[PDB]
Amino acid sequence: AGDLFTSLFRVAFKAFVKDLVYQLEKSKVRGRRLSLTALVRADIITERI
Amino acid sequence: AKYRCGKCWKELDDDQLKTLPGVRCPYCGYRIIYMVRKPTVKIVKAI
Amino acid sequence: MIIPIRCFTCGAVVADKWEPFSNRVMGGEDPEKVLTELGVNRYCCRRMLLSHVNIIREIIHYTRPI
Amino acid sequence: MLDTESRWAIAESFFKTRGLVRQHLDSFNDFLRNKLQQVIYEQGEIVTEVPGLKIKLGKIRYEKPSIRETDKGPMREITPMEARLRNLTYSSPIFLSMIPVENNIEGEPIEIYIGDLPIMLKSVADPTSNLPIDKLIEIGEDPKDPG
Ligand SMILES: [Zn+2]
Ligand SMILES: [Zn+2]
Repeated sequence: AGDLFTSLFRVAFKAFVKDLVYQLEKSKVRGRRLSLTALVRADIITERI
Repeated sequence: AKYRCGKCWKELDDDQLKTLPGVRCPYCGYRIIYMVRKPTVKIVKAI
Repeated sequence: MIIPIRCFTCGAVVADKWEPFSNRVMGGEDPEKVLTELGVNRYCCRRMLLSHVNIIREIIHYTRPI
Repeated sequence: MLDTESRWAIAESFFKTRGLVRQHLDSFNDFLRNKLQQVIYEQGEIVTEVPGLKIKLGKIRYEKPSIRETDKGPMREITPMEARLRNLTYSSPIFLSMIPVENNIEGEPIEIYIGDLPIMLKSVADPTSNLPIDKLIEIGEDPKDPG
């Protein structure tokens, strides 16, 4: 279980990071000055797991 | 309908007319309730 | 769950001999001597008492509400 | 000399100290203790195409298993029986501390809720792994369940 959850969390965490840069390249460079708490969208790791 | 707030096998009984925001025990706030057995007499064959 | 009323093989009543037998065996007596004193002579009726598991004691803590 | 009873005493001690699902519990406890931090340390830090905007990741921690009642505010702790009865998932929230850096200026660290992690029963993150038999019966659990 630990070995497989390591891979699962590694895959599910880089998709969460990839979503953060997408909302920092476009959402705050053009349009507003945003905070980190708003752009996380925490329900990405949860649904994948 | 007559219900029963389930914290164990038996707790205080509540009925349907008690309207709340959702399903919950009025006395303790627990979120699981159970239907009671109606007092109709049941015939069971003893085989 | 609870002790059967009758032996499965023959129709002898065994449920009323469970409490004396179990009380005396956990008191340190020999099971064979207790069974012979109680009048349980056929091995069909002795397996009824020697293999019963009292599960209702555990189940009364998780009874369905209904 | 070791007779039958001594060797059986050794084996019985093995079974008492370590249960029958130790291969699961050891693996999951090792995961919780090391691999969560290892994954984000091997991630290192988040850098974007903006010249001077990056986030450096900190530590991770998890809470006790809890749920949020349709945004009722605070999270309330639940037991495995309630999760079974209400079709919930027995999981705990995980928080990641991040530092937003704007052109080599570190700024104030912030702790971010990043998701929910399902909890294996009888593991180190399970609050029911330490309860006595009577307290396990009180919350509606089978005392002999191995998890
Ligand atoms: Zn109640
Ligand atoms: Zn018989």
